Amino acid sequence: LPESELAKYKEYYQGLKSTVNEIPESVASKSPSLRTLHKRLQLPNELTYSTLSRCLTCPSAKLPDKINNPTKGAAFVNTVPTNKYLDNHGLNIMGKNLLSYHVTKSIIQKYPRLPTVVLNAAVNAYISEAVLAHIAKYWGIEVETTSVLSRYLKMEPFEFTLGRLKFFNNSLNSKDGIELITGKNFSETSALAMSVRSIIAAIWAVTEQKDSQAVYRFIDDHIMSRKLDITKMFQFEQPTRELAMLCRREGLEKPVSKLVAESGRLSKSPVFIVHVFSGEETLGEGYGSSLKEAKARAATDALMKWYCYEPLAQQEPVIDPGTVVV
Amino acid sequence: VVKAIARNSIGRNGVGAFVFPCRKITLQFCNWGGSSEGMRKFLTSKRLDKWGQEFPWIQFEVMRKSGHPLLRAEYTNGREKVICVRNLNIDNVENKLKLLKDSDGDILRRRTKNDNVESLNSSVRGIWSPLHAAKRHR
Amino acid sequence: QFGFPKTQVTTIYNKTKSASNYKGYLKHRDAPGMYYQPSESIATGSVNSETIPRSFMAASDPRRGLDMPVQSTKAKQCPNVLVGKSTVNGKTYHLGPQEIDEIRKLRLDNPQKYTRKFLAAKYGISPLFVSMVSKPSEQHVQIMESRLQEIQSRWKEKRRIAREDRKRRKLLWYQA
Amino acid sequence: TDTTPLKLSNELYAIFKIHNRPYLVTEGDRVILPFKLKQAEVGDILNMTDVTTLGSRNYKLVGHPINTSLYTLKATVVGKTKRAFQTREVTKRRNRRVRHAKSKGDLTILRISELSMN
Amino acid sequence: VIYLHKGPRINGLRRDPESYLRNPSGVLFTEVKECQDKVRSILQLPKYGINLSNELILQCLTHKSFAHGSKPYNEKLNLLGAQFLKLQTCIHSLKNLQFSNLGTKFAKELTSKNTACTFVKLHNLGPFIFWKMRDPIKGHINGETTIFASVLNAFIGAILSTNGSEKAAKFIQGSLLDKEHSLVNIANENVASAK
Ligand SMILES: [Mg+2]
Ligand SMILES: [Mg+2]
Ligand SMILES: [Mg+2]
Repeated sequence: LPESELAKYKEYYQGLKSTVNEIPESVASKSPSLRTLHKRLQLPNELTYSTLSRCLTCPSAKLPDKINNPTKGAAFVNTVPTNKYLDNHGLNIMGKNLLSYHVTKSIIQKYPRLPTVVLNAAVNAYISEAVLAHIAKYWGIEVETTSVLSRYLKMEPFEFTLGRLKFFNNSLNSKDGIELITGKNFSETSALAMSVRSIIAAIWAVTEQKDSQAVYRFIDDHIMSRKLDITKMFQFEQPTRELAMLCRREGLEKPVSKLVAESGRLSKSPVFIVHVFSGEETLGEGYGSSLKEAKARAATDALMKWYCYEPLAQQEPVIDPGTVVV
Repeated sequence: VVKAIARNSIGRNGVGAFVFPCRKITLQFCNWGGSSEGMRKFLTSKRLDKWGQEFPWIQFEVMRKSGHPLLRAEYTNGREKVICVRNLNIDNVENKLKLLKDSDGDILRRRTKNDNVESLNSSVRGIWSPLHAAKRHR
Repeated sequence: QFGFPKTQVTTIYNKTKSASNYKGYLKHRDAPGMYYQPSESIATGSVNSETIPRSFMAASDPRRGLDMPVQSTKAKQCPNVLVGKSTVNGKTYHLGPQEIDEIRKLRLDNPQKYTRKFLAAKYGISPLFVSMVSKPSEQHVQIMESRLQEIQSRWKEKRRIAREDRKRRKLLWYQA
Repeated sequence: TDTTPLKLSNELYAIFKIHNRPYLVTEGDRVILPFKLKQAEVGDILNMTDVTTLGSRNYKLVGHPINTSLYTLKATVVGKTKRAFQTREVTKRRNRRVRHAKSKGDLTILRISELSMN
Repeated sequence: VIYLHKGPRINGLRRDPESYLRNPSGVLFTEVKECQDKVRSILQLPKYGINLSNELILQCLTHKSFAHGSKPYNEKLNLLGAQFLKLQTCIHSLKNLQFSNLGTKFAKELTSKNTACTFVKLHNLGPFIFWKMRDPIKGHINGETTIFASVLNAFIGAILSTNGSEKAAKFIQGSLLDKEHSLVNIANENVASAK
């Protein structure tokens, strides 16, 4: 037996594992994918390539007993056991925290008096898991969907592996339409989200002292730049009552809906225009096919105006008296 | 009461930062095959190196396969253009590559007359109303 | 205030006969400077700053002093629409605790004799208020529910669909 | 020219003209120019030095190239791609030969990144 | 016969306004400046240069339950504060570069509402806050701890709103001195270990 192929393969595997444990800097530098990623997002140069690699590495300590059932749906043959002290697990949390803070703050700045539920929804939209995954995909953080054996056969260096995202992905997970339902740890989207968070965390770490706001700026460029129409987030129960309550709370005369213009009464499709007056100051215009509908619309409009108020930067930070409660 | 109905944010590539649309380009060629001569020449000629130097945010794979020569390119949105550069010469190949790089991945599509802008922002001014017109009709 | 010249969205062509034609608008050009162009449109779905009323701005925002959520309509003229009687003639808190208790008792006892309307008539007070005060015997409620169900069942196919559509419309009309 | 009510508004639109072709945009829009740019590459940024009209809901500044001092409107180039390929078939009415007239014109795609008062 | 019911409950009538505007301490919401000053002193707002309006302070103090949220609420600020606070705690953990200290018990304790409540109690800021007891005699079962936590968070939120981030961070650092929030956290951790 001139060639012990099992031995060579084993050696290769060991080497790969070692690299993962280390994430040597030289190896990271050699990786093209990582380099490309770095250039793409215009990351600060203090951020090393090892760090980047780490960010793409999700915590995979011990292979589950779910592997032993490929006959029962799942098989995990792509990943290699990660170092416990060198995963993205810590970074990820930090990133998440940052996202929670900063995005929320931004939203508040944009829209004081935004009903808490609505605010929460907005936040979710900005930084939900799915959205984060999408962002990651866009960036180009690809997943390691190639078995270690396959890689060995190909004869690709470890640099490529480092460049790819690494977690316990179920090879053979959606074949013949069968999907093994597992925890959050084994989903691709979640992994992507984590990676995204980790990148942010890394950035923060590098630029905590030289330029504290850099991270925030980056986030704004990437996360806060995304369009979300806040008007599309609301849904009112009986808004008239709420409006009245609001008026009572503030120094306003009781609101009254009044007919401003009307056309096509006695028809399939009429148009009624009703304003909700508070003395003289019109508080909400509302159109409708019926009178009732129009009234409702007016109320809704008023509520929207009250809530989605967006004050300028030259103003002194406005703080609302919470949400109206009835 | 106020209830929130869920939604998600839409990405606008250029408003904050700008992610570069093209990510990977795979120069595919063959040692044997006259159709792949220009491609081979291009690969040889330091032009590739120059390109790499120019555009470091995009990675250049270099495969060896038995068929015609290709330039498969992979974009942010996910889509993949693929140009077979059968029988082209160096300069033409380079031009093709340039074209690939320039494009965003998006699919080709017929535009109508004067359909220029594409917004997802509600009109600054309102949508016209007959009742809120400055001039009434008759 | 501002002393700007004001204008309609002008067309070089006849507006009455050719308002949809974009080209005319493009052709038109006006003398350089500022202009006031009142929006030819309702402000229902809008969240624009020039749409918000002064009462909903904070007492500091410069926009308060400026004049572009114009009060074009006057509340004196506009008829009250779908308003409660308490709004036209102010609310009353005349009714005591004993009276309330009595009302509640009555409700508990005989809902069909002492229905909400009747109660209202008796005590010069709103049916809504009565409802708020007092829950009727649950049996009555159950019966009512049953009746409603029966009525629903009695519907044809088309009517059900129509009802559903109406509901959907209603739901929509609180989005804005 | 008193430009305060444009300054104060949150929503704002502009009508800039590239080669006299007017495009009416807000921030975040994607303008599809019907030609290939040679000056700008992908990722470059264009400051619009011809803006016919800036407008809020109720006020609008106007003028033949209004001062670059007053505003900042800058678009980033995203894509240079062509519009879909077509073969319109040209022929007369008793003549068997046909002239296939091919067409695949080129587009430049911008994104209005900044649109603000200065 | 404008009867503004003042008794236990009828489930319908509007009360006399001056019946539900008195907190468990007794003070009338309308009454209170001295209180605000005292609160400021307790905080140590001067030193870090944290200027807050009295109104803001009052808002921070009060809670949803008081006056059915008719007077300034509290909640948004609290929410903001909590988000900020968690981040701050994480950063502190990182400082005291290694990332294997975050998902631990101590950190959780530091974050938590109970800890915050305890801190507030220690400070002696409980008399000032406006809220309503679920049942006047029953102590934390009325949901006091949570309210206290919210108030703490609300303060932080308010400071953030007034002063751009750095100041807030400084304040947090001051609060969490090992010489002096984190000393309470340690105690909490110890207690947990014991049980
Ligand atoms: Mg005509
Ligand atoms: Mg002939
Ligand atoms: Mg012919």
